[PDB]
Amino acid sequence: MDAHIANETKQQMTRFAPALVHVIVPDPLLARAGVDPLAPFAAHAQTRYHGSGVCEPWVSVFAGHVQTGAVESVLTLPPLQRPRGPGGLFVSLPLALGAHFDGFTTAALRVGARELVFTYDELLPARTRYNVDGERLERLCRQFANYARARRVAPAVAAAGGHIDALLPPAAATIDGEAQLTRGGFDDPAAPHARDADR
Amino acid sequence: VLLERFRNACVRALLAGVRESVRREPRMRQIIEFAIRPRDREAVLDVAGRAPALLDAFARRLEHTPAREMVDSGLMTAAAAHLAARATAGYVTFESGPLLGGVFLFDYYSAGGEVIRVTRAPLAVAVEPATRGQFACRFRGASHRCLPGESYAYLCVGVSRDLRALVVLPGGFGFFATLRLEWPAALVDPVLERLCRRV
Amino acid sequence: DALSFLLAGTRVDNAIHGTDEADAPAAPAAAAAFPAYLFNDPRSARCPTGRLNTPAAEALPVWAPDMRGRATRNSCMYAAYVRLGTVERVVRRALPLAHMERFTWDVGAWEECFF
Amino acid sequence: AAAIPGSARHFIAPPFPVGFWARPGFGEGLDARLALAHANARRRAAAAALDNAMAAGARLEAEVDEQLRPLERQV
Amino acid sequence: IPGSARHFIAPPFPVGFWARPGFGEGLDARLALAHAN
Repeated sequence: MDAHIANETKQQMTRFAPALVHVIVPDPLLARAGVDPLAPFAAHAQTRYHGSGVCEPWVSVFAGHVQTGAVESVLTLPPLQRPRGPGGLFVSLPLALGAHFDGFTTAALRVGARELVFTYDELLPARTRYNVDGERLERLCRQFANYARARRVAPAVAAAGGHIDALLPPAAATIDGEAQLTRGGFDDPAAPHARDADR
Repeated sequence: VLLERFRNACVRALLAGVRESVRREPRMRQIIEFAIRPRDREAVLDVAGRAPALLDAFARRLEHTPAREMVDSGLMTAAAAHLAARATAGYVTFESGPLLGGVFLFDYYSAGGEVIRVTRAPLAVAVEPATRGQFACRFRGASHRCLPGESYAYLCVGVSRDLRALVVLPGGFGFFATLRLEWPAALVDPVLERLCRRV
Repeated sequence: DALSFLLAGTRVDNAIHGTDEADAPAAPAAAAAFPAYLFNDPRSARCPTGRLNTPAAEALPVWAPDMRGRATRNSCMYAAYVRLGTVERVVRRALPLAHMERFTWDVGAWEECFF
Repeated sequence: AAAIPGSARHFIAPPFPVGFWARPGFGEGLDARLALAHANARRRAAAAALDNAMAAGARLEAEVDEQLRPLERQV
Repeated sequence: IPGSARHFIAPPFPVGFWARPGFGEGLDARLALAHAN
C-alpha cells in the first residue's frame, strides 16, 4: 500500500499526468502475462491515444510486490491478524481525462520485459462499493477490543478497549478479504435519499 | 494488430532476403574458419543432405510463431535499430547500449527433428574480414559457447543494424544475404515510441 | 567567511544541484504568500482564543506555507572543519612532505559550514 | 590431433528440388495468422467485457423490487 | 592442425541417430479462420 501513497504524492507534487488510478494486479494475471514475480522489478507506463498513434513519453512509477495475501493487506492491521490469499504487485497508472474520458484509449504498463495494456473502458468503473466497509470496520474494532481485553499489555490501550466494549457488542470477529469481492453490491448515490424521503 | 503487422513485415524481409540469396542454384562456401576432424566427413555430408528440409522447416517455424515471443529476439531488435535512423527523431533503447553497427545479433534454432529457438537472449557476435574472404567471429556482451556453426544442432541467423543477414549451418557453411525492409513511413514514430524511449 | 569565499564554486554548484531527485510540486499557490498587510489593520476579522475548533470563524484568511523540495541546510552543506592546535613554522622537504614546527596538540569540536 | 584445415575453397552443395522457389504461402503477406489473431483477440475481449457488464447488471431485479417497498408502507 | 584453432564438434552418437529435421503443427491457419467465422 506504500506504493499507492508514494505514487499519489509523486503525481500531485509534479503533475506528470492529469489524474491517477490504483490497481492490484494479482498473481495469476502476472503469471499468464509471461512475467514472473519474485524477480527485480522496474515499473514504467505510458498512455497511448487511439486512432492517432501519439504516445506520451514513459513515466516511472513506484511498484511494490507483496508475496502472501494481497487484498487483506489493504484491510487488516499488522498486530491483530495476518493476511491470507494470493498476492501481486501494487501499481498506479496515469490517465488522460477531465471532461469526457475517451474510451478505447489504453494505458500501457511496462514491467521488466513484457508490456500489459489496460483499456480505459475496462479500468474505470462507474459505481464504487463503499457501503460494505462499514461492516468491515465494525468487525475490525470489535477485533481490537477482544485483543486488548485478553492480551493484557498496557493500561492506555485497556481503557480504549473498555470504551469500545461499552460502545458495541463484544461478540466475536474475523476479517475476510475474499468475501469482499463476492457478497457486496454496488453503491449508488441515491439510496440515502430514498430512506430519507421515506422517513 | 500493430505488433502482428510489424512482425509480419520483418519476417517477410528476412525470408525474402535468404530467398533471393539462395534462388540462384548455389554452392555455399564455409565463411567461418573451423578445422573439421577427418572422421567427420560423414557429418558434413549429412548437413549437406538435410540443408533443404532444414531451411524449409526454419521458414515455417519463423512464420508460425506468435508476436509476444518474438519482440525480445534479435530480429525485431535490429529492425527497430534500422527504423531508428529514418525516423528523423532520437530514440534510446531500454536495457541495451546501442548496437554500434558491425555487430550481428544472433538467434539460434535447433537442427534436429523439431525446430525450436534455444536462445533466450540474443548473442552479440562481431564479424571481421579475415583470410581469403572468411570473416572471423568474436562476441562481446554475451557469453554462450558454440558461437556460430561451431557445434551441430545449431542453425545460426543474425541481422546487423544495417540489416545485412547471414546464415551459418553447422560446420561453418553458409552465405551472406542483403535485406530490404518494406514498410510505410506514416507509422514509424508510433512503433518507435512503443519499442524505444524517445529522449 | 574565509572558507565561504575560498570554496565559492563548491557552494555555488552545490546549492543548485543538491535538491535534485526531490519531487517539487507545481507552481506555488498564491495562498502561500504570507499576508503582512493584516498585522496593524485596525478593522479586520479577528478571533479570540478558546473558540478555535470549527465555529463561525470561517472568515479568517487561509495561508498554506508549503515547503516541499526546496534547499534545506543539509542540502547546502559543503565543508566542515575542526581546530587542531597551534604552529610556528612549515617547511617542505623530503615523496613530498611538510614538517611542522612546535605543534601543540589542542583538539576542538567539529563545525558546520553551510551558509 | 591431425585434422583437416578450414579454407574458403570448401563448399557444400545440397540437393535442392528445383521447385523449391514458388512455395505458395511463402513471400506473400501472411493473411491467416494476423486474421486469426485478430479474431481470437476480439472473441476473448468480448467475453471479458460481457462478463464485466453482467457483473454490474446482476442487481437489476433486486433494485427494482427494493424501490417500491414504500408503496406498501404508503397505504 | 595448428594455431590453437577451433574444431567442429561432431555428433557424439553415430550419424544415424539424429533425426532429419521437420515441423509438425496440425493447427492449420486457414480453416481456423473458417471455424472462428
